Amino acid sequence: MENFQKVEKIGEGTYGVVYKARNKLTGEVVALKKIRTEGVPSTAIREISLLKELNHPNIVKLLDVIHTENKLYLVFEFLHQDLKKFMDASALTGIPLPLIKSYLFQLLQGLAFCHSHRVLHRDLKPQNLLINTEGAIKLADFGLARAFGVPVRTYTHEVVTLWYRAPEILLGCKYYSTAVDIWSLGCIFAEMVTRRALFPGDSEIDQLFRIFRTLGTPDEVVWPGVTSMPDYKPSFPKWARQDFSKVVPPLDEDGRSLLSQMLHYDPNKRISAKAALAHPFFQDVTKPVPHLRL
Ligand SMILES: Nc1nc(Nc2ccc(S(N)(=O)=O)cc2)sc1C(=O)c1cccc(F)c1
Repeated sequence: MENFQKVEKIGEGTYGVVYKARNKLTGEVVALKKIRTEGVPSTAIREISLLKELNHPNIVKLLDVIHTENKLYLVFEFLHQDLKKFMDASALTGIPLPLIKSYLFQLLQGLAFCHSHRVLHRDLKPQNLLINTEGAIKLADFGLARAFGVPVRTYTHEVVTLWYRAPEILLGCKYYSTAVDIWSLGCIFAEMVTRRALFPGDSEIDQLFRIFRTLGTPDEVVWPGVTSMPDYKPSFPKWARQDFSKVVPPLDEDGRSLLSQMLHYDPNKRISAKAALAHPFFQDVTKPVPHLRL
């Protein structure tokens, strides 16, 4: 914008670019997302306004929304690092389990909160989970297709990551449920533990089949109605479910039990964020502080 001094480009959001910026008058440092001509939906901005009144310690605060000049700017409180960079920086030693547990616990609180407010994230991934020196982690870049849409590109030729997409989405479900966020978080949880993406698909079908090769090709037994889904094909190969202890070694049984519930094929059997918070895995949860190199 004009009242902002771009310090540097932080990346590519889901609808545009993200800059670290400084409010030329207040001096506050923020994250500024620039969106996109048609004219911007009203149904969108209102689903956005909802996002403004969404205040929780594990949700990145959306400070302002400016529509002017055939471009949409979203001003967010700024955090210094995303989980993707942190995981990469921790690849050699791995993130300590107490920190992994604390982050998962906080993200479930964040989700429990948005979900109870009928708000879905829709596109959780390490790049949109932000952390601070304080040991907090927050949900960022909500993709609400109800606040806009779920396109095939961010805005200008970018390879969308499908690694965290719930199977029901890949199978053509038109109406996502809060369960899609639990699935994505489950994938992230596994990745923090093993230091390797759980399902690194390179295409929608490869994504689907990597899920199938690991969790078993779903059928009507484990997922009633799956064979009636839009993109389900009787021709899908039939892979057996892999031993789960091979999936996330060396995560303890409480952790594996919880991940297992976050990765249930049936959206209705998949654990809710509220229930996951009560899982025995969190009995000894604490809030360690990360070693952040900024
Ligand atoms: N609030 C906020 N802060 C950020 N800082 C930051 C600082 C450093 C790093 S990094 N690669 O670790 O050096 C990453 C993010 S991004 C962001 C967003 O709200 C956001 C995130 C994703 C997409 C989007 F559209 C907006």
